Amino acid sequence: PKRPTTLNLF
Amino acid sequence: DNNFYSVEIGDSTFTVLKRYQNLKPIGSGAQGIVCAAYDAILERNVAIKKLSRPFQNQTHAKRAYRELVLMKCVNHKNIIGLLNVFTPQKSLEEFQDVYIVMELMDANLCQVIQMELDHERMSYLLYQMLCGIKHLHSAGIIHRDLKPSNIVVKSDCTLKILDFGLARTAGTSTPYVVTRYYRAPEVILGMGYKENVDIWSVGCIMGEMIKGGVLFPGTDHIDQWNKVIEQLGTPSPEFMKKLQPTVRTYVENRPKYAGYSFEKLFPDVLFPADSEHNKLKASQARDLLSKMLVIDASKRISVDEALQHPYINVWYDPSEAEAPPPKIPDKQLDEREHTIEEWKELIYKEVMDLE
Repeated sequence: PKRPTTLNLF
Repeated sequence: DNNFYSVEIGDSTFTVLKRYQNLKPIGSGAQGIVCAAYDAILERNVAIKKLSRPFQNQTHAKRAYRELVLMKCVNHKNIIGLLNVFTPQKSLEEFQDVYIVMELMDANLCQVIQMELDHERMSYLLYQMLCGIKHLHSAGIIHRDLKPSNIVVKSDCTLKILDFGLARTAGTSTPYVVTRYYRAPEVILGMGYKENVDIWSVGCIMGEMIKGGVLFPGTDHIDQWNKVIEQLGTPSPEFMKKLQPTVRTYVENRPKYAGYSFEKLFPDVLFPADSEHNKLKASQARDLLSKMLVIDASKRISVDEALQHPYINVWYDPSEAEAPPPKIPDKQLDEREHTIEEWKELIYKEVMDLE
């Protein structure tokens, strides 16, 4: 279960 | 020619270090307008909160110095990072305006709540929220005022906390300080607060996140109450008899309620499809919400309970969960009153160290 490294604020 | 310079941002002036230019504004904090800027030197984006003559008031001065100190002694990768203080004036004589230079997060919750999240993302954001929260808690400090407009995230999915005018140890020891919606009943119906007040917010915030909109809205401070117990349900007699009589009279008078079950409160139709192996279940977040969105302040979850919790522990890193509390030099404590002027000193005093 990997921590996410992106977040989208499009 | 000297160390500074001014720019006319609307009906405001920023006089600030040449090293910082190109100021757009960005929002107001508890009591200062804040401005986005370029750091010439560091060659990197900053925030600058200016607080106009904060010493003008027992309100201002108190809840400003707080920030000062707090900001400084604070040390955790989930709080916004202070990068500079200053004042242009010559001395206590001349003194008035402070500036605070901080890191510039990409955005803030308001419009994270907007998109639909994968469990993991949602969870992570929460995760961190709490870890930061844990931080000041671990130092006796309570934020008192967490909201979308107070949480900031970075496009890698880092997340931090803001503004420390509000933060302190328990009480009561200040009426309509906190933001209407995320007011916890022990506040709504001013009974006095303890540190798992912060948990409540997290609930709404999370709720809001899942919900799409404010969890308990409410048109006026009083109408709030209803909204809470509409969805959550009329609290126990055992709760009641703790309220002040004056107040309870009314509360009891407010019509009885079952409230909904968290499931109907938050159906799946809102959640995303689920994880690989569980822990990240819809039921589980519900089960979180369930232990945070609790009308009773005393029958509520802790943060270390919130971090034990299944939906959260999946990312559990103790070097994030349990690093040292910050150190507050105890000459300062978030309560004691001072003079019309005594304050002006303290600040300039506290500013002069930092800069």
